[PDB]
Amino acid sequence: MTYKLILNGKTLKGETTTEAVDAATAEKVFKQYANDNGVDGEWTYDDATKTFTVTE
Repeated sequence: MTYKLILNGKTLKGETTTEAVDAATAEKVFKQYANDNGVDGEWTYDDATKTFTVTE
């Protein structure tokens, strides 16, 4: 299943997607990706659109 991430950091902004079997797996890879790119914010997840968001 395709999941999306909306990045609204101070420095990195945009959207990316990933394929994952479920939501906890997609949250795992999105968190590592955010952390590798120095983004550190509040997170939300909406299962009706399969979209994560991180805001700094």
